Amino acid sequence: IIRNEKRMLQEAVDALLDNGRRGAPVTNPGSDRPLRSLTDILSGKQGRFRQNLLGK
Amino acid sequence: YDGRTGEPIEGPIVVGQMFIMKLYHMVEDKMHARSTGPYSLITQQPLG
DNA sequence: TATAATCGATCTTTGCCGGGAG
DNA sequence: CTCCCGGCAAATTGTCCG
Repeated sequence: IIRNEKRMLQEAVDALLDNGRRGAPVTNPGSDRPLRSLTDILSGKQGRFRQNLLGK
Repeated sequence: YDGRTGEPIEGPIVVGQMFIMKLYHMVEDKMHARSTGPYSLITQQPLG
């Protein structure tokens, strides 16, 4: 039991920082939409850099 | 005949009846301007 | 807080860089 | 050494989105 809890804890940290990077993307219930993690916020066309930083 | 001068156009011009439609893109809808206004929650940049 | 109950359930583009196997 | 194979990262802009 403690082992299961520990591995679930890692996965919870992983989704928080970069969701979808490793394993199934964490989703809100009854939606297929992956939750938007910190990595998703920073990066991409929609990310912090190319959206609010290099242009406004 | 040019209505400004009264003089003819120096050449014969094609004239006739054409069917022309007014499309859904009208200035009244698209003209927009902003000095200052609403800002976004996280970014504090103007809304779109 | 008391019959007993003991292993889950969906699936269909191109370019680059690192790795294991032959 | 030399080479596929898989895993990961990319894929135009304003408007709009009723």
